[PDB]
Amino acid sequence: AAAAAAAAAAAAAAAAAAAAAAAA
Amino acid sequence: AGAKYRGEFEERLKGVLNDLAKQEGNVILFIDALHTMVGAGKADGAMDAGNMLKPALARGELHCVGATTLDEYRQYIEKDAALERRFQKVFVAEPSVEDTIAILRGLKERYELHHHVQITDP
Amino acid sequence: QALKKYTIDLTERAEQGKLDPVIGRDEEIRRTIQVLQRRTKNNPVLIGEPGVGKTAIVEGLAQRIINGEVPEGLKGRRVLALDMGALVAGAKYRGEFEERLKGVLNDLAKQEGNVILFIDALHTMVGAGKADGAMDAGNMLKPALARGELHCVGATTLDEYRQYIEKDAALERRFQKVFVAEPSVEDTIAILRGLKERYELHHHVQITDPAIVAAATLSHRYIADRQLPDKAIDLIDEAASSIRMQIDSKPEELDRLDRRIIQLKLEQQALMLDMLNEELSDKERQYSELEEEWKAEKLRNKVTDAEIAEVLARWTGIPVSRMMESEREKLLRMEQELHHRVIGQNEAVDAVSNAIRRSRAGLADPNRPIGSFLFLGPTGVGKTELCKALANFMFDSDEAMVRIDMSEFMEKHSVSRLVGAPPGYVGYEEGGYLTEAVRRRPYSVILLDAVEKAHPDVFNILLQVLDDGRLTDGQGRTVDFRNTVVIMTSNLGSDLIQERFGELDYAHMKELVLGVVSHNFRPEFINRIDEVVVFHPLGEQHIASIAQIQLKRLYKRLEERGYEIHISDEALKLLSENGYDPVYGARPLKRAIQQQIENPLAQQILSGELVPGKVIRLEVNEDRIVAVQH
Amino acid sequence: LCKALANFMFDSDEAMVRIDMSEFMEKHSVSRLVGAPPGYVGYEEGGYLTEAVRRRPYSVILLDAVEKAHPDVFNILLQVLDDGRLTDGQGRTVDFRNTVVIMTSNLGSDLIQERFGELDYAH
Ligand SMILES: Nc1ncnc2c1ncn2[C@@H]1O[C@H](COP(=O)(O)OP(=O)(O)OP(O)(O)=S)[C@@H](O)[C@H]1O
Ligand SMILES: Nc1ncnc2c1ncn2[C@@H]1O[C@H](COP(=O)(O)OP(=O)(O)OP(O)(O)=S)[C@@H](O)[C@H]1O
Repeated sequence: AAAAAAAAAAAAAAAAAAAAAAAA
Repeated sequence: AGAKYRGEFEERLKGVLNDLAKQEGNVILFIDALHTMVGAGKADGAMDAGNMLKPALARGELHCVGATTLDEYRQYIEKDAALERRFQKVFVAEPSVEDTIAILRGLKERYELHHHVQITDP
Repeated sequence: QALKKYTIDLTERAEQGKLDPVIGRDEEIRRTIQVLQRRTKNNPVLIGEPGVGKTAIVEGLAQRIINGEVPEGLKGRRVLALDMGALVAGAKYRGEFEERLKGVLNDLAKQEGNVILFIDALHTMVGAGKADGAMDAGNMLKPALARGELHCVGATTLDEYRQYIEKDAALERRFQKVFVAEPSVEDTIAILRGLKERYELHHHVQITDPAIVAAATLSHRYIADRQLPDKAIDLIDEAASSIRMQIDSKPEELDRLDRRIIQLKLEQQALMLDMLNEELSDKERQYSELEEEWKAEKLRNKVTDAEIAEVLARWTGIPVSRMMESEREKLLRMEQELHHRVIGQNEAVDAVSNAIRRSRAGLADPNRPIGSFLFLGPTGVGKTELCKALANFMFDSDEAMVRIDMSEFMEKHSVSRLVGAPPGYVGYEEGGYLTEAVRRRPYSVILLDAVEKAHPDVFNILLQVLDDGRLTDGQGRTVDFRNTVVIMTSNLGSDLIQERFGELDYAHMKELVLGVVSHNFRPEFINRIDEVVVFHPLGEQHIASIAQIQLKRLYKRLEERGYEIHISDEALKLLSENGYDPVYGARPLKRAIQQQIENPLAQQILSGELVPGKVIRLEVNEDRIVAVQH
Repeated sequence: LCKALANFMFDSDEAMVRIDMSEFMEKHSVSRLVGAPPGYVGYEEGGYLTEAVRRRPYSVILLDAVEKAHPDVFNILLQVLDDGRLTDGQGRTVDFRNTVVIMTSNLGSDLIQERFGELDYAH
């Protein structure tokens, strides 16, 4: 008589980063 | 640590909060690394410690003491204004030279008891 | 039940006398009553910035229901606060959470719609225990919300509303937005009158009504992040706490002297060369005298506006505390006090002393920063030293100031490195260098040495800084510069200033060099600067004084080296005649001192010749100056 | 005119994909008009153009004032006006081939106001 435990289920994401440029 | 099950962290933290209400205004709470308390119980669909402590903070019925670096304060607490206003900022400046000499004159006894050697005060 | 096990009644707390008195806020509580008496969407959310009484709006509506100050349909409604952490905290097994929540739903339906549900922190309703087996409590309340069955009063913050509710669109239409405005100042005064009675009867102290109106006006004035009526209340409660510590133990100055004498007692025990027993003797005598004076009046029992000034000065940093006599008597001598490190140049010394006196007296412009100066002088007449002397007066410290020298900013680029990168770019989450370090400590000195080197359209940042003293970095926020002391130093016409400081008065010189600056700046900028001073070079008397001060700091370094050294008075004349050139100011004097003193001195110390304690004199040769041993 | 077209065809002025091409003056707000590549911050919310056309394959796309854009947005418009498909960051493809891709500009304003007299339409 076991009961299936609901989980925590850790997740993930990321993030870029642009870069402008001078144009001499 | 002990909670990959849902609600097990919130169980512990609510039991702690009910004990702190049970202690009748006698326990001072110290929380080192308050920025660790921000991202604390961040499981998928879970309260952090902010969403559970945040009632008992601004009713005065918890006597937390935070201790955080200022760069951790900006990234981890000023990003969340709700828990950011629950505390009271206490700037703790780096001491000047003479007071630091005084503190080190206080702490000479500990190192003399530890290494069994003496220290020149110059 | 489930309502016994997961909710807390607010109206019980209001009838048991636990909740705060709730004042004002009339239109929003009327509008919450309007939204709660509907057919579908019985669900108000109380949006406001964090600290403006949203929990107080809900608890005040509960108190009005208890007092019967409500319309007829609201009479008897039990307002229940839901603890969502209580719902989440046990569902280890699958499906237990939804049993809990649906039992809550069935008991609320059995209660005939007589229970106004209040959920504090409505962003904690999404993400209420979802998993792989996600029901989340958002997708369970939602057909009960839309059918008006459930009278959920929300209370969420504003930046949390966009993040956690407006990223779920089917829920955001269930609720109705009540934009709680931050109050005025006079509304804050009334709120503090009710809470005055509350914190008086708690802290056993008394709060004069000028202490309230001072707390309201000054906390509107001098705090950038937090909001009314939060920070006003916190000033009141902390002033009450400070007065309770004063009444219980002893006044603060007794504690200052007590902790310093136990400190110095530990240190003189730690001295077992001293120069410590004088300070301990002074502090013990003064502690005994002030203890006897405290016995004479056997310092407060109330809370005044100067108490609020003490707490607000301990809160931000800005000196709002009323003048103790040591500080005020130090402050009157400000013109005299600058001339222990900047000798000569009386113009801007008197000017800046006037500026800081306009600050501390209270006649400053409360929308513009204190010091908005443009120093102008030839190369090496103490502009940077005048500003460091300001730092030394104002913060007891030479190198504690914001020195952002425009001498890196020679392009239109570096506006970015003073106000941070805009979003999506590289150092976005580091902010500006300037606005971060003024958001830390507002009361400071901005220093811009060599201000003309920059590309001329960098100063438009300082158009903002001198119009209002608000600057907006890349993270959108405003850092309020209305306590900063903005100082700029240049030398745009120092050939003309060395040429014509003689034979023309100060006024026409300021006129002509201001015409030159108008050729080098725009009328936008130079119309903002309060006083643009002119500096002259330094004649022989000033050179002698500078030589004395530099030899003082030389002897001051050599005291820890342990060599008390005298000088010939003729050797001062050799330094004057060997350091005199009116085109470069004071630094050729210093490097002539450097050579013609330190090179025989470091020659003879490194020679294995000198022993500490000897009377050493700087006797002259016919041209040299040498050190003798006596 | 573009509002008249959408308010004929769909009988609303704002029933149209208005893309204000003067907001895209960086190189990298192609991320806005197409989508986020995977794993990044707002990945599962598509673009504005690509999403709003894959909802409704028959609609009028107003690229408003195209000449203010950063010039490597014209890559995306090359693929659109080449074949009526586009590869957003979520990997899928859009069927643009039932849309009306109207762009606006004014790049000969001095010249057109000069020589609309004494010149025919071809010249
Ligand atoms: N109109 C008001 N009348 C009386 N007391 C008020 C009023 N507005 C605020 N307060 C009090 O001021 C404090 C406001 O704190 P809270 O309103 O609880 O913070 P908040 O406004 O809820 O923002 P969050 O969501 O808590 S971060 C409490 O002590 C309230 O009792
Ligand atoms: N009136 C003065 N009193 C004391 N020291 C002075 C005085 N005038 C100049 N000095 C010396 O000036 C040196 C630095 O002067 P600065 O203010 O840095 O030169 P400046 O005024 O900035 O001019 P420039 O164009 O920037 S080099 C210090 O080493 C001081 O010893």
